[PDB]
Amino acid sequence: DIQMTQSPSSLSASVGDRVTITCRASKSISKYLAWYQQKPGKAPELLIYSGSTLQSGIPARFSGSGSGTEFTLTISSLQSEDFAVYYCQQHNEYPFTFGQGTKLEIKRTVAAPSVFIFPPSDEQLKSGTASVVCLLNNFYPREAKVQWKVDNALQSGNSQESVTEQDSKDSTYSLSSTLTLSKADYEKHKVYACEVTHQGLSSPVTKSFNRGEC
Amino acid sequence: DIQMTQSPSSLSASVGDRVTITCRASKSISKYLAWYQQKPGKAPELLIYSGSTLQSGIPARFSGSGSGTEFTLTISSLQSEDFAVYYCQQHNEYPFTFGQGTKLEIKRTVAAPSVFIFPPSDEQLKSGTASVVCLLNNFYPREAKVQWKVDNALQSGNSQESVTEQDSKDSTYSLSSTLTLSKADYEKHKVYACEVTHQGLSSPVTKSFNRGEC
Amino acid sequence: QMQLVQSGPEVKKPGTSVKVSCKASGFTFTSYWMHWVRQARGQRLEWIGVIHPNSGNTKYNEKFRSRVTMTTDTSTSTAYMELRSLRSDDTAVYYCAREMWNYGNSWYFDVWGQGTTVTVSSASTKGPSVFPLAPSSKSTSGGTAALGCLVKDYFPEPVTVSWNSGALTSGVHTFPAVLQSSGLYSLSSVVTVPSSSLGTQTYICNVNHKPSNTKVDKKVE
Amino acid sequence: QMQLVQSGPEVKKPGTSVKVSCKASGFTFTSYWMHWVRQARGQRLEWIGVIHPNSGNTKYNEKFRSRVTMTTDTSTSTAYMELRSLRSDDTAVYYCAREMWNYGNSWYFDVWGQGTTVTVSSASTKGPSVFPLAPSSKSTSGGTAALGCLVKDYFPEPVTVSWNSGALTSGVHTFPAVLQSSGLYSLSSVVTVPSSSLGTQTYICNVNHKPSNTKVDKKVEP
Amino acid sequence: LQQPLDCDDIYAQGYQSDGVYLIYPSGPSVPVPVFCDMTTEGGKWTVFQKRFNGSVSFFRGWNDYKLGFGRADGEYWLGLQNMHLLTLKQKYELRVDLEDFENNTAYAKYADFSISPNAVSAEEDGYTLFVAGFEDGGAGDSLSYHSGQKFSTFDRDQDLFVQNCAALSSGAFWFRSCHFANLNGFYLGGSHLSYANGINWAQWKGFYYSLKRTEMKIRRA
Amino acid sequence: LQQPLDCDDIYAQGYQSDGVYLIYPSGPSVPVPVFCDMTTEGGKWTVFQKRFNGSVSFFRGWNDYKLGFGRADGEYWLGLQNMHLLTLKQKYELRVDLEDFENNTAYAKYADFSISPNAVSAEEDGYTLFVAGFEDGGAGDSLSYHSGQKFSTFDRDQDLFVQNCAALSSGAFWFRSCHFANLNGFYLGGSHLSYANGINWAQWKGFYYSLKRTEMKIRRA
Amino acid sequence: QPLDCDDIYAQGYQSDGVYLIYPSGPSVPVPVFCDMTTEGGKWTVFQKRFNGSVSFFRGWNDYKLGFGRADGEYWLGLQNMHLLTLKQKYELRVDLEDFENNTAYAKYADFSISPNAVSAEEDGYTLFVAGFEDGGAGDSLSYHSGQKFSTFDRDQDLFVQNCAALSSGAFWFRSCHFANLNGFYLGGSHLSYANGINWAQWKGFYYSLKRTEMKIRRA
Amino acid sequence: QQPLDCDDIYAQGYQSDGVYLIYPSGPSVPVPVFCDMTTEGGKWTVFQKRFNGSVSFFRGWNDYKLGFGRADGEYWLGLQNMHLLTLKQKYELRVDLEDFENNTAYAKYADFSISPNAVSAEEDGYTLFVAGFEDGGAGDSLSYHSGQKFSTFDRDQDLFVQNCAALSSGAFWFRSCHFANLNGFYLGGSHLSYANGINWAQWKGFYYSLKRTEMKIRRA
Ligand SMILES: [Ca+2]
Ligand SMILES: [Ca+2]
Ligand SMILES: [Ca+2]
Ligand SMILES: [Ca+2]
Repeated sequence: DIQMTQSPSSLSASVGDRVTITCRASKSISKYLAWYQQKPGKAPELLIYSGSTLQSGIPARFSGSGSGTEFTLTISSLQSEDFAVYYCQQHNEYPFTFGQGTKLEIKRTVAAPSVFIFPPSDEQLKSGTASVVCLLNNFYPREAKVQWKVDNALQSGNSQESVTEQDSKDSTYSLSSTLTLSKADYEKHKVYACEVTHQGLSSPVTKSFNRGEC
Repeated sequence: DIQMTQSPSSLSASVGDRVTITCRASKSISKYLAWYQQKPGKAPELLIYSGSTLQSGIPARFSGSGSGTEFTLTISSLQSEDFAVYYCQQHNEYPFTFGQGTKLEIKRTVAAPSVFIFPPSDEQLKSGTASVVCLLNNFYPREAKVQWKVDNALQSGNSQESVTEQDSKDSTYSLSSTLTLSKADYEKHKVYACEVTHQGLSSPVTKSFNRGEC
Repeated sequence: QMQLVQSGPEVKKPGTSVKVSCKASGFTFTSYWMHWVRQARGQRLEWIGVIHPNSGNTKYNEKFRSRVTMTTDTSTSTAYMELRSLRSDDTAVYYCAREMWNYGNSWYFDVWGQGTTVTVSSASTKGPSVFPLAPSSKSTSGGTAALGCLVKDYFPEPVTVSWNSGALTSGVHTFPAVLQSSGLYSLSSVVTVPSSSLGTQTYICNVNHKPSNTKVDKKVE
Repeated sequence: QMQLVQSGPEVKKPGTSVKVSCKASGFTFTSYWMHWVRQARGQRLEWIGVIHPNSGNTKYNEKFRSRVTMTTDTSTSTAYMELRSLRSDDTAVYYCAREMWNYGNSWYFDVWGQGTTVTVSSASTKGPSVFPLAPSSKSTSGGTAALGCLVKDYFPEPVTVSWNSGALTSGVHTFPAVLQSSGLYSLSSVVTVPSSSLGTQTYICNVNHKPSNTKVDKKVEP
Repeated sequence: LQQPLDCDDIYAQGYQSDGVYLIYPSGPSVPVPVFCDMTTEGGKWTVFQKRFNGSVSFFRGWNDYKLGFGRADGEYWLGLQNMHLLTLKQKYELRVDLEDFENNTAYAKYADFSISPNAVSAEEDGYTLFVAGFEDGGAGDSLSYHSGQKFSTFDRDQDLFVQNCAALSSGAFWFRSCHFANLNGFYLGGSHLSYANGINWAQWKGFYYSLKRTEMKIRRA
Repeated sequence: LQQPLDCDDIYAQGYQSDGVYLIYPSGPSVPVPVFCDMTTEGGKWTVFQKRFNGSVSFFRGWNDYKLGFGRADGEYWLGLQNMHLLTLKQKYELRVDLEDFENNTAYAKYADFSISPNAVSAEEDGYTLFVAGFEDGGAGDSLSYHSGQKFSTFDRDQDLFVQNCAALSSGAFWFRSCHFANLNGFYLGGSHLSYANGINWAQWKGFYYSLKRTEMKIRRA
Repeated sequence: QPLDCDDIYAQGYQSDGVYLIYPSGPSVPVPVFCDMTTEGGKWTVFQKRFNGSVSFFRGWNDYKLGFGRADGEYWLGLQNMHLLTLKQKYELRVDLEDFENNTAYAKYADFSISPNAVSAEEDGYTLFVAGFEDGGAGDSLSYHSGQKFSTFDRDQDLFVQNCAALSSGAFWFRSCHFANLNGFYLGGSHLSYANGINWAQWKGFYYSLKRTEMKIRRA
Repeated sequence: QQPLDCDDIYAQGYQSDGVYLIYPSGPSVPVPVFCDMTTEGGKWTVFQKRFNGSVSFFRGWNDYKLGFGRADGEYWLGLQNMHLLTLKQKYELRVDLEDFENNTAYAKYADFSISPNAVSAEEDGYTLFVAGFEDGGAGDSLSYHSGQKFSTFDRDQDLFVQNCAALSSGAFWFRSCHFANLNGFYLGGSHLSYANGINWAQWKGFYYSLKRTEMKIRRA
């Protein structure tokens, strides 16, 4: 009942630019909509309400428009404070739905990832579990792909990754992929390598090591 | 809009005397005016309001009159508590202007100033700056003039003076004039002197010294 | 100032009940409507329900009826929300928010609490096992190599990682934790340093896991 | 009793904002209008504006609009005044004052706070340099000579001067401070003593500059 | 010991279920019951007009329309004097909600709404109707034609027409030459071949169609 | 809480912008809007009389002048009954402010002002006017001639003249043999050859000159 | 100001007698007699009869504004009754007595005059009574619930004739009453049909009671 | 806080006899009255004053309901106002009289009420009730009038076939006809017509019109 779908799911723009976010309604919602601005690990703050009216204390560059099924949130010229997640709320009817959320991130120059591979420590291997780590340090855009290869055999369902949020100083991300296998399975094979695919590279990079190389 | 100009700028009288202060309006202000009494380092206290009506608790000797452009404040017989600065406020229109302020000081016997000149200390001259001081101690009336002469050449724009408030015991003022020059400028010349002009003197007194005399 | 102070986090087993408080200050508590909203991590926000302190009338979301019940203590200016039977997917941050009045539709939330992270899981509290991510000459790109710590198998969140007791910050990247299939969390923290300084400079990551009261210092070579 | 308690003094750089509080006691805060007035030293007082706590209505002076904004907290019986963009000439003492009611014109202030001395300047906090003003046989008039201390180059106000840890007060004259062109203050403190007592008695001026936490004691000799 | 004079106060009191409520437009001495639509467009609607059954006849006199008539449960008219008391002390917004016999709904909103605003005596001014900026709903704009007109009945002819337009229209309204909206006409229940005498909204279903339901709602500014 | 019955109360409420305001002279049951001059001579003025546009005709009957007539925005007359309620329970000061068609202003003040003071019923006493000590402004003292005279209209002749001075003067006022001030006369807009039938203040611009603007103000003691 | 008589109990007065309450507002009071004794007290009485002296065959205006003496027989007035029932929820008790030294009564949980009516006049001051607790007498008033108040001035009854005229009184009549507590004071048995102070369920239509009073208390 | 009678004004702290504001209806609207705070301990609320003869008291039923005159000089407080006082408190009556021979007289009545305990004063005709009578200089005329509705040439309530209010040139709670006609025509002394002036029968008979007249009221 009254689903809310925001677009784009993720948007990247620089300071000073004109930016527009859209919230879509499944059913006719009338004039009434509101937008929020949620910083990381903070409570959302209300910006626009009833579609086009802004809260007191909100900068003038924030402005909203739309009616019926389609709505838009626009900012004349961005500022460093503006980068956050924006949410759209239902507002008209009393089931009260919310929008999917839109990531607004800063755009910098394309930079390739510095790739490092870390074998499992001897302490781990004693316990009975082995974890191989693949670090992609300081890289942009956020979109990147890591594929694990053991003896030149692709692996899936046994590797987990995490991506730090955009850095404050240089606005570059970082990715950490952990491949967790058991002691016995780790010892059966020899060569482990994480294959990095990224926009800044022509062909995928491969950082590798050998079991028992030390 | 609606300047307020008080007269006289400074008035001196003794206890028991009849005193009159005048507040002038640039434009017609109607019946409505109010007066204040500010003691030193205190908040102003309200005396008269709407031109002629006094606040509760104010002594009967305070009385106000006038209308239109000119107003007056009079006191039947002064008292020790009455000596302060009195301010006149606009009151009628909503720009709200205030009066220039009138000093009411005690009148004593005319006394001449004891003049002393202090060369620059060796500690100062090490830093690269020299300050010559001229003290006029315990003198009345407040009106006095100090002129700095270096090698019999009048000086201007490089001397600042300060006047202490009227003493409590003997009701005499004191003045300190500071002539600040650099080390090099101080050493080029030889004779330094401050010339005091005061009502109690026939001709101006001159206290002087020579560099390295004392 | 107008502030809403929520309760601290709670960890509950499935089927049990949790009770979240939210205390108001800076405004007359009886005048404004109070809303309850949950934000599942990286997901769409869900509106729980509403309660007015003066009247006590309530209006809940259809799917949460029978499970959630709202009360208010007028003397202490506190608002309560309690979910009776918990479910593994209910893991989310629960907020209390005030509906402003504004000569019309209103029904939008102008002041929020600051989150009560609620975790529901059958896992038991366990301390971490820290493992070094040693640098090597093969993981060296020019004059800078990378090293890190693997804080593996711990429950519940959060864990704090610092390098040389916080003296080293430039180049550090502590990644968000991942929930592995075993029900325990695992993260990694790395930092880039010059490969020349590996011989003289010592690198120690300090892991602190307050839920189990575990302070660990691990050196990397 | 009817009293208005203002906030302590503040020192601000140019272009910054200051927020002055003024708490009321002894009268129902919601009944009376509240005025704000500033007194530049030795100059004409300027009326800032007015605010009523109950309604919140405001009326500002034309020249201060856009810069000053007035607010009131009814729960704490406090009135606030905030000047957004500051200017070197705004250095003055800021008062909050209550308009009495009186079946007619009213618009006159019966009860005031007690001043919030606001200093605005681009200078940074600096300690004083104490220099002796030595007496001489040439500066001796009969049997009484004069000596002093020159407390030069310090920021911000105030500095306290005392002679022999306060044991000497008769004949002392500490002058009002002057703002020199460098943006730093400078004053001088003198005292008249018998020319005969110069040999036996020691004279020390004690300068204390709390803004920078500087205690200095300077001895003076001919 | 504190009284709600309108129904937006009742929203602030802590009550949101639409129903019969007591409000004190005159003063704490005597209340008058009304029905409030706390559901539509955020709620807080005070209803001064309801029609649906057709049972209650709205062809009443000037006195009945001044003092009010009907049941707050079903069809009723709040009373011109009461309406003047509300609009006199607060600024209000208008919404009218309509329904035909074909299961269709429509409405029209007006930003400002007042009865004889700033009139020292409503009787002398004839309880003039004023409506300003119009936001379109399902129906068109009929009331803007009526703004500035005194309220007319077969007792008191205030219209600009030589005839008694209230008499020709079988109702009461702020008539001009004659209405574009006669929401107090005779309940003819569907289409009618006679001219402009039923509950008619000209811009929505013309002058030859009599609505099924009708209600005129009011909310704070 | 108590209701503001005059406009000096409104000054204390916290409103100082001159405009339309509601005051409750009868009681909390029914308000009456009035225009207040919060600007002139410190403000707190309640205005029971306004004229400037010439649109509203003040040649009305005794009933309209008892209950009041007009718009608080533009020209109006508050109504003698309301005027009596104010002067009955508080002591009041009078100011009338006038302007001609030559860009000149004038006024006259009267320290005390009352309608039918110490009268068990204002109707029976004809709403006698009393004004005392007069402070001179631009205009002279015309109202002192009128003190002690009942209010007269072409409906009710109370004047001391054999003829109907209210009828001959094209207005309503506390007439004696006949007025020296007819601030409710016909808006003849400048000079006129007819005798003492326009808005006339005898002592300022004589009987053959009709003012442009006129308002009679009242403030607490 | 006490608007009802249960407030007067809180004011500090417990002796049953004449008291002033302000149902309209502080402007004008109206005196009533209060039965602070019966079933704990706090009863406001809008109806008293015993001497038979005051005639209750009066017009609609007398019954709107009220008529009689708060000491003895009186009728408080339909408008006043509406002001009470409009702003508070009330309980009904009627107390009856015949000429054989017998007492009886009937209680009704809810009682209201023209409830939720924007104007009582237009609604004819309809009578509403809900749940009934039985005392000595039967239930006659439930038959009357939902009926407008009728007089020989104003016929609101559902009968083609003027049932108010035939019954020698005023009441919320239907086809015709089962209770005519304002009928003519015929003082005992009477051969005329249903025209005296009659409670049908207790002593039938041919018996006129001796005493009658209708009491009201807060919720 | 509002004083509804004039014995409250005594408690407010005012004891100088003069015109004062009391709130018998409510705080909404006061009505001014003159109070005789001097005579017999004071606290008197005056609902009737006559002395000049200037004000004519041959008025209608409506003027006597709402009241008429000036609280300073001659006036009549109004039957409705009087009923509001007597309805909410128990009151004592005193009437003070004077002839043209420099003589004074009076009569006091312990209880005094207008239509006491009446749900509507209009319906009951604002009956006068007076109980135990304490004699002053003048006799007891009002005890004859107790229980009688107030009558005017507009509304004849008297027990006489004629209109005794019309024949008497005044208004009073008339029976067959008055023994006290304190609202009669101010004929100023003796008159050859019968029982039409300000007459107190028991003091100066039916052919003598008083000079001054005032009827005072105090709390129980
Ligand atoms: Ca017509
Ligand atoms: Ca005449
Ligand atoms: Ca019938
Ligand atoms: Ca007769």
